[PDB]
Amino acid sequence: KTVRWCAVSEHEATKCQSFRDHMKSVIPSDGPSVACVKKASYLDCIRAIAANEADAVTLDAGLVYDAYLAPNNLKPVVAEFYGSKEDPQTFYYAVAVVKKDSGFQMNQLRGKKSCHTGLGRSAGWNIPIGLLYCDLPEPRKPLEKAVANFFSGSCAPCADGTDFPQLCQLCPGCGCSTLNQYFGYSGAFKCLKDGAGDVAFVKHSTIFENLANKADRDNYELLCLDNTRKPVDEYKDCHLAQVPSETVVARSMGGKEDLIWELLNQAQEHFGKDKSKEFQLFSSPHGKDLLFKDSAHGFLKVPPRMDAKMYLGYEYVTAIRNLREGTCPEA
Ligand SMILES: [Fe+3]
Repeated sequence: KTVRWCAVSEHEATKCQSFRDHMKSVIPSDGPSVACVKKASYLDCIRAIAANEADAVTLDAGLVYDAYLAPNNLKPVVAEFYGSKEDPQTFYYAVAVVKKDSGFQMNQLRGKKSCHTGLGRSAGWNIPIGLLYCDLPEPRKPLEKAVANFFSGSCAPCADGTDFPQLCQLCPGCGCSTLNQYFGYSGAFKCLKDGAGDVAFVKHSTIFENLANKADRDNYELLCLDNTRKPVDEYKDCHLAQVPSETVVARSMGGKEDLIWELLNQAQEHFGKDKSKEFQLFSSPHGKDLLFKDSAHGFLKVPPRMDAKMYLGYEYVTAIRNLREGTCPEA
């Protein structure tokens, strides 16, 4: 009863190893176990699982779309939840963080340098670019090029740096792993902090995860859709959108989902939020959001009938779909 977890590169690899070793000490020998398979990007993890080389990997809802597509055909099986065990949230808010006093508003993002969690991810890409692409007087709608031209240099992890070097200007190569310091929610944040980009498309918990003190966080703001700015504390009324939970995907058939649930259930039971000091499934000295998001507080089993589209919902799938085809209101 072994679940082959897909770690994306070194840090994740290291956490996966500790995840395997610590589970071995709390799970009876006849229980689920963790086998660590290391890959270079989430995409490879998707391909590996589809090829029956790995069994599970956690993906942002946006990337759940990709995993679904044939010949992958993966499905969401266990979702992460946030907030607290006492008030679980299977969603989060996409926010546009900026430094206080940088002056620009949402409508003045053109020519700025942007930091994205990753190409095709909910908060760092789908939401912001979605609300942006069609308003573009410019019909360079094959997205990447249009975005590369809209902003004056960015970091969009997993974007093809060869065709669009503009998209990797802030993080040369657009590394698609935590080895790239500007990867993910917190990487995109560092990109802003360091002053490499003017804005960071991340989530409502991101700043709180990186800045322990209100005084420092006070030097940042959120860009609201009505072209005004709000304090990072007020994301409820200043966020770009509410997006679905990141989730663990598996093969639609022979995915070992049940075994996956067990592993993760028992895992949260022993090393969930604030359970143990010897191991934390939701944090690591090796980095942020390795394997699972630090903001997650546990997991929820996805209903058996749910395929990726039912999970993402009609509007999001349609949006992602139009996004990738540049389908815009009118034509
Ligand atoms: Fe996300």
